[PDB]
Amino acid sequence: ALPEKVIKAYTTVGSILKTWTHGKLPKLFKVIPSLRNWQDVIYVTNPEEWSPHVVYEATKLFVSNLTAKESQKFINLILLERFRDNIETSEDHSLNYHIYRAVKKSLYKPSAFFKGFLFPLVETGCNVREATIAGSVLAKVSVPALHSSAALSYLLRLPFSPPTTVFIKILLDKKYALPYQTVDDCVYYFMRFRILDDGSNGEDATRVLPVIWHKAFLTFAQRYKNDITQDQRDFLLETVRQRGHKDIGPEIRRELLAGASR
Amino acid sequence: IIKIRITLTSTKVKQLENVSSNIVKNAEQHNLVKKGPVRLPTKVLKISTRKTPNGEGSKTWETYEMRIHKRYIDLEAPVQIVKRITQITIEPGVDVEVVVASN
Amino acid sequence: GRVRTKTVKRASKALIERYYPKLTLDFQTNKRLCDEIATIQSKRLRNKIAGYTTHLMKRIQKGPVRG
Amino acid sequence: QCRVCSSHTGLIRKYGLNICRQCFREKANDIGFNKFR
Amino acid sequence: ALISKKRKLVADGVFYAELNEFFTRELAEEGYSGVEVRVTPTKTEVIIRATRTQDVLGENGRRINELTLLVQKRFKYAPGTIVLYAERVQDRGLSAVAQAESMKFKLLNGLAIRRAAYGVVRYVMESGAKGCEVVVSGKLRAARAKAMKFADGFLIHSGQPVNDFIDTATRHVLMRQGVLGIKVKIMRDPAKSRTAPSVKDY
RNA sequence: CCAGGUCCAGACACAAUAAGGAUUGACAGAUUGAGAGCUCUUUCUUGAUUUUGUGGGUGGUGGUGCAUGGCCGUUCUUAGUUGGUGGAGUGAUUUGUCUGCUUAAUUGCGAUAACGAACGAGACCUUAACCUACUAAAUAGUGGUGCUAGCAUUUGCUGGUUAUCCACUUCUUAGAGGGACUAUCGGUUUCAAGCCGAUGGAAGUUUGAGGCAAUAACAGGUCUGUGAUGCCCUUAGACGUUCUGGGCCGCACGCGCGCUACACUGACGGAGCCAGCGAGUCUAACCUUGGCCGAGAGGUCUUGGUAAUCUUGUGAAACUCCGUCGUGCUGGGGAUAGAGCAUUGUAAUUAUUGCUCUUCAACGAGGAAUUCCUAGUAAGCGCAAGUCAUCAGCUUGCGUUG
Ligand SMILES: [Mg+2]
Ligand SMILES: [Zn+2]
Repeated sequence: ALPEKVIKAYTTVGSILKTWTHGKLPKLFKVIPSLRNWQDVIYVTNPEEWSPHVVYEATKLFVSNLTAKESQKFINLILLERFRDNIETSEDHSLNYHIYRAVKKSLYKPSAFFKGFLFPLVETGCNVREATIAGSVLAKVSVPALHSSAALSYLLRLPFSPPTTVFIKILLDKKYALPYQTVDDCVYYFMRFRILDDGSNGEDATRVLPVIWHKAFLTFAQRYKNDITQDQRDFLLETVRQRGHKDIGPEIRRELLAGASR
Repeated sequence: IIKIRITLTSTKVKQLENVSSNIVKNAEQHNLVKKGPVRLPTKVLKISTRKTPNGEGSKTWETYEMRIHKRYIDLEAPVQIVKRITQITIEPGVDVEVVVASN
Repeated sequence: GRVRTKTVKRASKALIERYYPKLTLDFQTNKRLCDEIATIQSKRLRNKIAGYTTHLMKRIQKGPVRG
Repeated sequence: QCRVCSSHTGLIRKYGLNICRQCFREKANDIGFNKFR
Repeated sequence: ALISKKRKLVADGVFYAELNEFFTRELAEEGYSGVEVRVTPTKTEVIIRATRTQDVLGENGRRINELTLLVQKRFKYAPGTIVLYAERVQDRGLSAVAQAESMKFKLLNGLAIRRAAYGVVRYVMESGAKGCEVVVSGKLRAARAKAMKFADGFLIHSGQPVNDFIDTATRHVLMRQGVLGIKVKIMRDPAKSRTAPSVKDY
């Protein structure tokens, strides 16, 4: 158990931080990133009823002053849960602007943002509004190429949902130089929707794909047509000739036939 | 040997009567000392509401109403009998409360 | 005006065209008479029907009626 | 405030409930408030 | 906690109404009919009475834990005090194949012949079944074959509702001595079927 | 809503620069005006997160339009309508839906080219007032019996005692039933459904009240729902954020809802003293009993109640009696204003509110006109619940007199 001096001091600064709007942070609040044990300290400060201003400033301090695993533990235990709470307890199902700035600034460290925020969210109830908000945040913040590559590669191995397709939009519109194995994993994600006539099919072979997936197929086939092999090009042509779209599909096959093998 | 006061609160009177009759007929059938179901007065909870959500016409009023009934039966029983009755008697609409002390 | 409903009138018309002789001028006997012959869902409606059959026993004893 | 329809007007603050009246008038029966008299 | 009594009951009714509307809007495609919750001194139990239950528990309970966290995060509860229970279709005490393989694995583990029968009958009975019957035929670690049957509840044996309601699975457990016959028959609820004057003398 | 002070823009593409420096943070200071910022000298992390400039638009936590589905709010607020078959007419149309009579009613009777049947209304639900007959109680009350107190004693009265025991529900209450169905009589009516008067009844205007349908009409409101959807820019705009300070109450005034009065059925001082609808605190500080201090406002020290248990018997007010005042803008009235003391609020000035003293303004039953109302009802009177941090003259209820 914690000593009672730490308990009453951090209960006091927790009672301070309920109405913080401006100015400087408290001194005992600014030394928690310098502490070897942060997690017992921040629990006594009553993490759920923070102000949005201290959510954004705690995001700034606890991203710019930590390591990657420390920041992913911070975002998964604190900011992801308050993100979920401030959407599902909001009355028009909206997000506050300071919380939006916090989720924006927490992708300055990208790996911690991904593995603490995005990847638990898509497996623990990612609905339309949460993913629209998070896809907008991921659309704003400039990321490096490899973290976009690896987070996209996690999004390809996920089971199908149109929120996952929206995340696949946002990470496939960056036009970054992916590794060839990431393009291979994009191909393998685009294999599981086609129909196999040999007797091995699932839910994704015969389900209804919206316009969003065919725009994703257009985006991947226009950027990464030169980073595929000819066998993968023929398998994607099989995917085109099985489930092509009325208004997007001819464009995708005429830009897939205009790609060079590696 | 412990004395247990069981107080039952319910808005519906039929399920409360069935629960109280089952409690009395279960307590008398295996020789426990007890009191009868003491009947508190029914609380009537009233609130006032406008007839005009929109500002047209004169201002007139209505009333919404509730009925809440309360009974309590005093029992004397061992611990396992109290635990098995508390496990059995849980029904929707009737709230069962178990009081240990007598002060 | 306290004009009675058509269900009470039609039930009394059926019970007096078919079950004339055991009904009498006493409403209190007619209450459990229409309890023991008719399946009426409420005490109020069976009181209405029993009072109306009592009143039609009142004016049927003076002469014939169209029914 | 009213956590149904973002209502900042017509609140009733009794019992820590903070629903607006225009959302209370259709959700009263699901809560338990039924029209008797 | 520690709410005054009328405020406690009205806020409890708001809690029923909010979970009723949340489970009306969330699992509309999984046959939502109603909910009931049980309050225990240890934790709080949510019983989901939805008539398409195989889509409610997905792969390794993912949607169950998803709805559990939706109850957890919005309603300000400690981690582990809520458990959402599935009742209607994919209850494991309502399929005879699952209970036959269960008593197969219980006899193969080295349990008693009687206590495993108590366990499977109580697990079928507490899952929402109208009746059950356990038939075990074999050597029972002896030199003579024994036929011995136990029925609990209310079951039928003839007619067209036999073809509509019961489920019977026949299995053969391999023991160290010989083989034994495993027959489990489960009766489910038929209300869950969604688809001159004369004087005599003595 | 203003007067000012700050952040943070921009996703993306392209070109210079940049690691031999573009620049992100912990700072300590110079700061900095009103407050935070902002910037630059170190101690240090620095390390592309780029800085600057051009371009469709990303962003639609950018909104208005078009299609769908949908929920809420109104109305023909359906309370007489429609339709099927028939008849009549080339047709628009009509008969059903009517010469008469009756009803609250197009509710019925009767007659008949009309005859069926549906939704209207009638009707279904929910409430009230009487049950000394059930069936039943320390979270309600009464009476008897103990222990005990005070007084005349000649038997009594007034009490205490959340367990000393017993009985009961007469009152309180939870119920099951009863009862009313316009019962009976007399007028009136084709003497047909009904209406009115009298008796009995707890209840005899439909004993009194509202919710519920089916139907045709709503450019009504949004759902932060979806469809390469029409509109304007895509950003130096703050429709995003903050910081303080002011307001919404400022006053020739008109209109309206109310309070207090113009007085002696009354103002003032003592004594008598009667309610009910309520409500009340946890991981906090509600309702507050009781004792001390203070003129009071109130403060303070404790205790009870998470509630038929304590506040509370809410000992409320109007009222009742006994004294003061004599018709004199009086001792009626209490507007305005000043001073001091307290309480809540971070903060009380444009005075939050309460107390003490003083100031004692108009105003001698109100014109034209106008509001509401038929029995526990008008009116007077206070109390409780919401708005609540503090006050009501705001609203809803309750009770007293009537
Ligand atoms: Mg015709
Ligand atoms: Zn609302």
